Amino acid sequence: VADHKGRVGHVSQVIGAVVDVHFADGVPPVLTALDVVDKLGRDEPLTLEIVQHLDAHTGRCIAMQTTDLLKLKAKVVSTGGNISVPVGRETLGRIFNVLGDAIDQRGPVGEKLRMPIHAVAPKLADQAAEDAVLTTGIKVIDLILPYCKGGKIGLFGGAGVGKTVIIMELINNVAKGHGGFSVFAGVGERTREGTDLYLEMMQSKVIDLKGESKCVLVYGQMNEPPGARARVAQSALTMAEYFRDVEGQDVLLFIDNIFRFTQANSEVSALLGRIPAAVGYQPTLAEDLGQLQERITSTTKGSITSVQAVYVPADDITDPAPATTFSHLDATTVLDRAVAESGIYPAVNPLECASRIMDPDVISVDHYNVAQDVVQMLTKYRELQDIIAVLGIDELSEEDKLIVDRARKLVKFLSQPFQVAEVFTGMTGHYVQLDDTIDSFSGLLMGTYDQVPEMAFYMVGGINSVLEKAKKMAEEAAELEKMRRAR
Amino acid sequence: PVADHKGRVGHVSQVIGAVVDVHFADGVPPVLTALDVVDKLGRDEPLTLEIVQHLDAHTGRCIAMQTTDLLKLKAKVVSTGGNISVPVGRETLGRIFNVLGDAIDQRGPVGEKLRMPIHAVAPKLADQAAEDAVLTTGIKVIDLILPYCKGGKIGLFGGAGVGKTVIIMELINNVAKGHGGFSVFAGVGERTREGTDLYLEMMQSKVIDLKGESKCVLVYGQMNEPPGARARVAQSALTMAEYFRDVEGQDVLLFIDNIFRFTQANSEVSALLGRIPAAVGYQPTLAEDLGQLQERITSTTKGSITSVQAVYVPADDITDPAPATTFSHLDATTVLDRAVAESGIYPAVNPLECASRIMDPDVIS
Amino acid sequence: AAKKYDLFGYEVDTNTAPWIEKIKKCKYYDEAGEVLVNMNVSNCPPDIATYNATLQCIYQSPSKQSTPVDNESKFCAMMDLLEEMQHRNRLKPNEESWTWVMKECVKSGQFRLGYCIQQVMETECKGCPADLVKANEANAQKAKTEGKEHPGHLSQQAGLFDVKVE
Amino acid sequence: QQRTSSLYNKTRQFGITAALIEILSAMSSLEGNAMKGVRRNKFWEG
Amino acid sequence: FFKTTEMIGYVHSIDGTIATLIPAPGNPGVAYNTIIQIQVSPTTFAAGLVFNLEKDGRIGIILMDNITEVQSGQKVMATGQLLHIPVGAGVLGKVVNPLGHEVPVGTLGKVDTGAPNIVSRSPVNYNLLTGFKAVDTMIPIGRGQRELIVGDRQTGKTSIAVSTIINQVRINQQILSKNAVISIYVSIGQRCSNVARIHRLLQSYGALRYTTVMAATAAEPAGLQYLAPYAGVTMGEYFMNRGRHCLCVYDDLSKQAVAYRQISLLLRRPPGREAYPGDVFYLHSRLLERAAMLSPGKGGGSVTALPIVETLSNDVTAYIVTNVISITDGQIYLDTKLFTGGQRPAVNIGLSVSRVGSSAQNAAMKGVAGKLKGILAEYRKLAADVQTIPMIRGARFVALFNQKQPSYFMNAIVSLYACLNGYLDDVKVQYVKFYEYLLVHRDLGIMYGTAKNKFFYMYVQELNYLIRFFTLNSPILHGELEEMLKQHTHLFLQHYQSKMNAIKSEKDVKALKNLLYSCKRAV
Amino acid sequence: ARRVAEELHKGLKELADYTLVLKTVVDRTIVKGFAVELAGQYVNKAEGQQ
Ligand SMILES: Nc1ncnc2c1ncn2[C@@H]1O[C@H](COP(=O)(O)OP(=O)(O)OP(=O)(O)O)[C@@H](O)[C@H]1O
Ligand SMILES: Nc1ncnc2c1ncn2[C@@H]1O[C@H](COP(=O)(O)OP(=O)(O)OP(=O)(O)O)[C@@H](O)[C@H]1O
Ligand SMILES: Nc1ncnc2c1ncn2[C@@H]1O[C@H](COP(=O)(O)OP(=O)(O)O)[C@@H](O)[C@H]1O
Ligand SMILES: [Mg+2]
Ligand SMILES: [Mg+2]
Ligand SMILES: [Mg+2]
Repeated sequence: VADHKGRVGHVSQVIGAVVDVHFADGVPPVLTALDVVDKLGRDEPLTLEIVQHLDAHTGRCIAMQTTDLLKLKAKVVSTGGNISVPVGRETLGRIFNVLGDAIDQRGPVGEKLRMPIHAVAPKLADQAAEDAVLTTGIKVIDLILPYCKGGKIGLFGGAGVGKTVIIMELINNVAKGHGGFSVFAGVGERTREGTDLYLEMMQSKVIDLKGESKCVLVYGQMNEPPGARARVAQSALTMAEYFRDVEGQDVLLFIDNIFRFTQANSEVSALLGRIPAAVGYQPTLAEDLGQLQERITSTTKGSITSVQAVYVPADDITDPAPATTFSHLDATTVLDRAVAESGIYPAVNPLECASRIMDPDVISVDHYNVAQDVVQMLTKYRELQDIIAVLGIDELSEEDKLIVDRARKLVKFLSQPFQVAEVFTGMTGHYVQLDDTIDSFSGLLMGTYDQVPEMAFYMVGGINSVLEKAKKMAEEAAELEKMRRAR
Repeated sequence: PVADHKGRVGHVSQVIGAVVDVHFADGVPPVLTALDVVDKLGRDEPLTLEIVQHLDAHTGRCIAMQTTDLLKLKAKVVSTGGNISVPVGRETLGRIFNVLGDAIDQRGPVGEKLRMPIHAVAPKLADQAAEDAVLTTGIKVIDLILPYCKGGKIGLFGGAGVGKTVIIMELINNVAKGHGGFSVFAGVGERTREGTDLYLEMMQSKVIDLKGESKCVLVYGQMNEPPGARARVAQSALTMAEYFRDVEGQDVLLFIDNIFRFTQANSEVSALLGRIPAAVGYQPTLAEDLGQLQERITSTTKGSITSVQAVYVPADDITDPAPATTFSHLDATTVLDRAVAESGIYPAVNPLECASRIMDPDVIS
Repeated sequence: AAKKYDLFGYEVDTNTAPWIEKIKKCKYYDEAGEVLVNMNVSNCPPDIATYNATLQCIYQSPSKQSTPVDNESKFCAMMDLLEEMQHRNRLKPNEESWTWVMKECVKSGQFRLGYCIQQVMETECKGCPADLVKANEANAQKAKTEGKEHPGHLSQQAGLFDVKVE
Repeated sequence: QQRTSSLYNKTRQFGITAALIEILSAMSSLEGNAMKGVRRNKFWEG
Repeated sequence: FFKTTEMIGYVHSIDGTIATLIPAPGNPGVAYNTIIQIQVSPTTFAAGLVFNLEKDGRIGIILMDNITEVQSGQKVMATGQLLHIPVGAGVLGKVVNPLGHEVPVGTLGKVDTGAPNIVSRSPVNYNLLTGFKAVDTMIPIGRGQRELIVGDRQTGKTSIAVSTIINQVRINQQILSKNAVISIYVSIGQRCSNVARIHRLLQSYGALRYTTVMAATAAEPAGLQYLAPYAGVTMGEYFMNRGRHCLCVYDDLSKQAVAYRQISLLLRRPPGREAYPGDVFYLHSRLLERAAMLSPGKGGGSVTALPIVETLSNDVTAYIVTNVISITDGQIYLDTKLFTGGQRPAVNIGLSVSRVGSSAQNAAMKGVAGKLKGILAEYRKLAADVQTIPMIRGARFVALFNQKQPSYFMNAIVSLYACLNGYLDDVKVQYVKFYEYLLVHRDLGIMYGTAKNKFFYMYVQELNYLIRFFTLNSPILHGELEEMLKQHTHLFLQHYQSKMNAIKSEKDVKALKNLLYSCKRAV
Repeated sequence: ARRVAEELHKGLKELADYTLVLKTVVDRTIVKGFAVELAGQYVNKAEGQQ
């Protein structure tokens, strides 16, 4: 029973997306892929993945396509191994699905090798220490929660706070000039968003159809059944692993949304005979996510910079899924709806974000000191805000109001117009250098810009843009005064 | 015609609470069929069952309208040849009935011309009315903020001891007595004394002329009744109103108190039927049961039915599935709040949470 | 001549001659839109010539459909068609397209729309066909003689409490 | 403070109950849908 | 030469609106998610849908019609095909069930199709005018978009969608049928009476010619309520795949989930959160993914979705509400407090969002919306934290957002432009609606003989398309637009506001109050 | 019924070698006519109550 290739079985049960298969010669190994060879008048092929063994002959499986027109006793043939996906530079500039089949209608892809989507994660000895700052061109991220090359980044947020926009901005700022390759994995998200990304990448020449592309797309979206959404992330991750190990390149891995991987497995968990855990997730929530996350790491051979978007259902960060993902990250960016409602974008709550490289040994001492001072001032400003509501701004002391006035400028100065949100904002984006951000905030903390109007810091880039906006504000105010004077 | 299953013989196979399984050798009768237990069993009253499910080609699950005490296995049961039918017509006016349609007023026989089944299909789209008008109740809050619509559906959501019953009596006094059409009072899971007080009140007002023509019919299945009866008394009372609306083209008032007990009763049996409970513990078919019942309570092109239903909010939780599902089935919603009553304000209507459909300038001034 | 490509890089059919002939054989101008629909489905995007032919059919057609359609207006249809061409297809209307619009305005007696189209041709295009400008002015002065310069109910004097707010 | 504390202590009690009922209704379903098959044993040997 | 069906077994058990089947030994067997016919009589059949295929051979069936006629022991025939329903222009103006059966009033499309591929779509760039200034400016909707309508009971969720359907009647009559917007209104678990009232309302405005209704009333079994959205969108996919645009309204998905929960629990499916089945997200997900904007290569057609969702006590933390919000491209949140506060439609702009953005707005509306957005943002903050210009115009914009019927694009855009450029600064907030009514339905310049404009007048309804082409801030239309507004403002202030501010009599005061309230419900 | 059964048997290629047998069943749902079922192929030539 070593080689199960071509082994035959019969469908015994069909309930939703879960199918039971009976093999007379013994059920193949778990995670094995099966094809429904029987002609059932279907418009699409049917493939199954074994997840459990009910006995020595019966095996429970999840289908990757809809189980419509599926009858009992239908013939099934093993593929001799797990689900395999193409790898190599020949996949660049292409769009794939969970099964590794191109869906761009751009002709056959020349694949020299295929790899299984299920692989063992790197061991402890295969861990590389890479502490280098990653410049995303964003004031808030570069200052409070700087990102690390070869590390893991999470964008925790609700619905409509700006998780997808930030990813687009990161791609525009980090991927266009990236030396290595990039892999984007759409998981249980809107299909139109993937289309917009594909068009933008082609325009930015990341995907050069006539020339050489430097990115791959793997899409398993909402319309797809839960089986596909539970394996698309593995497929893309397998492609990145190949680029990391075989090609020895530094690769980017964007994932949106990683929560859908957990959600899909919960949907099928009920039909697999597993008792639900708290809230209603599957009991294997922590282990399944852990196996996937550990594969997303930088080893001694290559480096993977991973950016994952996490959906916090109903803005409840105490939910098991968002919480379980916090320990598997090197930098967490927590978005808050209240911040967005105040007109601040990106709606980052710096008091809840964290970074591993926020240590003087890794980053410059000035950078570390400035960030801590900003955090302390914001924390103090929030306590004062409680006083300002009860007593009023008048009652505050001279020192307190100076903190209030400076802190408010910090809050508005953290906002930044992105180059990808021009339609949303109606203004051109800005790319702020790391040094400019540090210097601008350092001067603000010590009061070098106490006389500048507060609104001059709203939706601008570096300090230079602040001064220009202040000058423009002064000019228009003078014109209004002149108009009033004539009246 | 005569049913092909009348007189069919079955034997009791399983008894659990008010749920009884019956095995018929020749085949289980149709669902909703009525069966009578023939064995004496030393009972003080007869035992009647209504089929609700089919376990197999021969076995059928049923709910008992009376207590299942002294009920043994293998007991003999006989089909009645049809669903539970109740009397209809002017013969029922001035009388008190139960779920089975038997008069409980200890007066002469009803002598009805005919009977009609409790279970019936609802009016279709083409048989719906398009008349909107204001029913003046004499109450300031209702007539101003949430005016009621003639021939429409009205609900009074409230907790325990908030004033639901009082408002109903006020509406009865201010409308039913001075009403040209007929009236039907459906007591469902409510105090038995209230029915007695209502009966005395209707006799004193001479809405029930024991020796003359009456304008009111009473149908009562109260708290003491088992869940089976409390889940069908509303159907029987509604059936009488349907006959007056259609067979006579007469305007009808339908005062139901309380409709929540109907859903509660179906929940109790559903637990015994072996169904997986929905949220809170209600039956999964909560919405469907209300939909079938409420859609029958409507005004057609033949006649009009103005329905006023009291809704009980358990634990003062207005988000409970039972009252929550009932909002969509009501033209007018009257929400009562306990805190308002504790402030000495009666009625305790919370106008902000109340609504009406005729709050349209095209209808009201 | 030169292959065109779509948004995603796939090629589009450019031989749009047969469709123009079909458009030029319609009776009611609503049928012309059906031809445009078929062209798009067949991945044969209309060119400037196709839109001009559609405008010609609108001007020369008796009505929108065999049966009358309430509040139907040839001018509205053509303007919407131009809006689709310029905005959702990125094609600049030429002189021919605007001339058809001006002819419809003159034919329909709408002398106020003609003034606006006249300026449009004088702004984007090079002037207006002086034949049509004079025709529009003749229609306008006929209204002045007959008094149909503005709807009459507008000229009626009103007051704060003399206006019926439906 | 005494009115919002009660609603907070009343909410946690309801939250715990709803969850455990919900878990224990998905355990009953799994058990009910499942059944023991024909018992293949030497019944005569007894 | 016989009409031989495919018998697959008998009916074993019946539990309400669902059933179970036992297959006869040695029979072909039935396929998953297929339709079957239960022979209630030698000539009458009841429709059922396959839902489960168990190891024992038993089959779970969701009944759809003639439930009362179903009894244990009856025969079952297998059609062997999925659900197909009639589709075409011949169904418009009619009321139908999810099965396609027409409901009397007083081509076959598959219901289980897949959504368009990633490369089969195009960016949303064509607007869909709801007719409400608040939505059209701050919450743009584009064809091929999914825009949730979430709110509490009795907040206008149904009215706004119906008005959106009606607002297309006038447009469709003028422009070619190519760009006409068809409507599929799906009623789920609603009262039969409400459907009839909606049918009459659409008929009065003549929207039935471009609209069809798919009704699954409360009295109907859960199976029909479960399939109605899929059947409704299928009718709308006929036009999408043929270069035409459609608008599907679902009223409402909240009651669909209840039906799906009822079906799953009765058929022995393990419950999940709030007793809903585990795969409840996937239900709506595949429903709303079928609404797209097809690429030029496939025709350019589209389907626009306006699913409606009900909350309890303005709680958007519920299960299904959250799932739908995470699917749609934007949400319109109707707030109860605003509704009772006189703001109608009670659109909460802060909680509402459209992820498509200005791309779904006409070139004319882009400039007005962009500037309007900044003013309101400042207006919200100023009051939250002095007659500044943002605060003066912000209040008037809010007053202009009160409506009862959809507004023609020309009337709405012009009024917004006037309030934007300060033309209403001298006008009191209470009188803004009266000012708008005179501007639209009257012409002060002609009344007082001071109108020198050549073409630009509010009674020339054909100017809407010229505005939509050139923009208001263009030399062709800008010069006359300002002149008309200047004359209208001067005449209005002089002849009306002066008298209005001079009213003290109780009779006159009461008369004015009725006028202004009526003006709210007129324009 | 026998003639119909034979015709159905002829149409079925799988049952070419099988021997035809007829088994009568009483159905109370049909008042007139008959129906024939063979290997899943069902032919109805019956009527019920009107
Ligand atoms: N309109 C009213 N005016 C004065 N007191 C009232 C009024 N309505 C109710 N009450 C008081 O509230 C008590 C309870 O009223 P009621 O019998 O209507 O309760 P209910 O809503 O039917 O509750 P339940 O039937 O569950 O006990 C009355 O006995 C009376 O003391
Ligand atoms: N823009 C509006 N201005 C004034 N009244 C309105 C407006 N829109 C709706 N209404 C009125 O508000 C009430 C509720 O409207 P609607 O029927 O749309 O609510 P809904 O969201 O469908 O609630 P439900 O379906 O749960 O009853 C009706 O009386 C309707 O006429
Ligand atoms: N940088 C930004 N500037 C302005 N608005 C933004 C920005 N980022 C996000 N938004 C708002 O959020 C919407 C996009 O939400 P999205 O990025 O998809 O969030 P998510 O995926 O977390 O729901 C935009 O339409 C806009 O309303
Ligand atoms: Mg997103
Ligand atoms: Mg009471
Ligand atoms: Mg509604």
